[PDB]
Amino acid sequence: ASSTAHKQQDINHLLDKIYEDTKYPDLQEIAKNFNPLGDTSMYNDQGAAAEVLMKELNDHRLLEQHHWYSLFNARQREEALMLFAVLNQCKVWHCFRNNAAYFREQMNEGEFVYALYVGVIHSKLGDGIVLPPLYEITPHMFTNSEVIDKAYSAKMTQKAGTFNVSFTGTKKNKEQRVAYFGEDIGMNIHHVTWHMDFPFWWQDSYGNHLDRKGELFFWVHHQLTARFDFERLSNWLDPVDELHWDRIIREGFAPLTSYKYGGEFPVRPDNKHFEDVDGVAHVHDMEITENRIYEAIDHGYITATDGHTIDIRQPKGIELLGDII
Amino acid sequence: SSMYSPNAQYYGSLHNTAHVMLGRQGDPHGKFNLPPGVMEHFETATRDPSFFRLHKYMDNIFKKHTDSFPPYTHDDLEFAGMVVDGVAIDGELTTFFDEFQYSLINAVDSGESIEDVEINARVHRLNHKEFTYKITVSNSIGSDHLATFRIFLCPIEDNNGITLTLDKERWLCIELDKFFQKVPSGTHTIHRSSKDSSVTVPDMPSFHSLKEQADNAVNGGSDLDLSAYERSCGIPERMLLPKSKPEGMEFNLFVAVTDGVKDTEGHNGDHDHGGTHAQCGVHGEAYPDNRPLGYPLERRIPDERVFDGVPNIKHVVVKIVHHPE
Ligand SMILES: [Cu+2]
Ligand SMILES: [Cu+2]
Ligand SMILES: [O]
Ligand SMILES: [O]
Repeated sequence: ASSTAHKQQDINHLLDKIYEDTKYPDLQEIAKNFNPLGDTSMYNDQGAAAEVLMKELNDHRLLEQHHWYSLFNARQREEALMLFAVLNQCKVWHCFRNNAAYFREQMNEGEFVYALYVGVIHSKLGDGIVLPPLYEITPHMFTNSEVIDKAYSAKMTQKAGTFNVSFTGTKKNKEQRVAYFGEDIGMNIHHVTWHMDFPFWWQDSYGNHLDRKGELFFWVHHQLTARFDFERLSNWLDPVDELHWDRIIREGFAPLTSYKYGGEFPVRPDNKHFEDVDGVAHVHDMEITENRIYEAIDHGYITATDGHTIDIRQPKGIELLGDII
Repeated sequence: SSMYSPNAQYYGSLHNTAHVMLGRQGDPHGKFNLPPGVMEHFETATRDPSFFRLHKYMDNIFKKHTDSFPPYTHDDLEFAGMVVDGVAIDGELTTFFDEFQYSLINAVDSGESIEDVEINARVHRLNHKEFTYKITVSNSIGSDHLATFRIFLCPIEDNNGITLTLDKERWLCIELDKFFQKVPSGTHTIHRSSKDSSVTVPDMPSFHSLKEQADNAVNGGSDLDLSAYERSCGIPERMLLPKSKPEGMEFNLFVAVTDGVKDTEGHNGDHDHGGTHAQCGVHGEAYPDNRPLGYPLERRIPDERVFDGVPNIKHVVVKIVHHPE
């Protein structure tokens, strides 16, 4: 029941054809009849997390299915983490499986996929499971619009096919020379999995501490940056400049990619100045935040909420900077 | 900043870095193989007009601090029993340009075994005629007292013909002299020659003159009183006065006579302080004047009545005429 074979098959089934109601009769039956609140002894918190999520569901406060999802959207992230919190409290696999099946059919698919992945990664119940590659679970997030269009045409015409992916832009765009780095599907899996392993929303009340996370955050991104610059050097290009909030972003981008639901990803023109983003931040807020971080660095200490100093002139200083940055 | 800075990691080095920032604006990215700018050497920095824009900027930083203190009171400023009865000058205040020569021999390449030839530059330089201050004081204490004589030249009007208040003059005033002298009981006239200013030093002796004097002593044996030359730090004597105009300009000559016993406490009054202690201090000794630099003009003077009520402070109108060729 909780053998590796059954848990793996359950996860495979839950992630199969994620944009449609489940086609597996056993999962259909669970989603119809299981009650996340029916027996709260299955949870290490006696049902607190399930109560939170069920109240949001019953009050019609959750993001609808067939809608874009972004982990950087505060409310959508909070909704995905409500499901993660339920899965994380499950004592045994049948709780994990049944809640996953129940909420798969109620919740936005992007939120669901995210919660199930981090639930598997951060629960002991997920030990031994191999998560399918996200580029086959949500291929729109890893595949350009031209190839997706060819897939839609194959499906409309009921014909199989294999379609070649090319890079975006043209040869006139020198940045295309290094598209094989940031568009590589495995490099993108590396990146999302690092953040799934070391999420910025992690709280140790979820079960365990993530050792040196803030320093690993610095290091993994330093390595992405240094590796990209090595590809630029390999292709007769100069190193990337750094962004600054008061200077133009020289290199624009046309993704030529689309969401499954939500439309095409937006383009950014060349040589644009940063503008304030309504509901996110003013450009000036970013500059102030940057200044405050540099104040801590140049002071040698981070300032606590009550004004006391937290020394960063020690080996953990870089980690604490990762935490606040 | 200097190595005396308590916190260079945080406060950096505003002024020295600004010298380089300015100096490098002709080649800020090192594309052109240009050497450092004139601002990157103390020999040359004042040749650049931007020197004075940078240093006014810096001066205003200091001024925010000095302006933050409470204005001096009558009791702060009064040298009890010491009144300046009059201030006058023996000799007209006259500026002119004359000619000065120096050798270029070190700039040219010689040798080996080929003789040298005399090669000189002739420059036109500001100069002024000799004068002597006549400062009449009355010491109405029954004892001789050490006094500090502080002499400033202040503008009366700006370039628009607008009469300046004392508060608007004080930061524009230039130091002309500072000296310590015992004032005997009674009414006496203090004489001070322009040549003896503690702000200025004479023109440097030429390299040729130094060689001749040193060679004449070594080849023979003669103890020359080399303890004659001032120092090389100090406003050149020839530049003591502003150029002024051929039609003449009027200025305020400001004299403050302060308690020399308190001003020199810890450094004696009868001691020799050299010829340039006002801005260049005393070689190998502590600075001989305990007062803030710029005393008593370095704090705000919102109420001119305060200064007018202090008998040991007096200013008089003097005229400086430029004599063109
Ligand atoms: Cu990242
Ligand atoms: Cu300077
Ligand atoms: O300077
Ligand atoms: O300087």
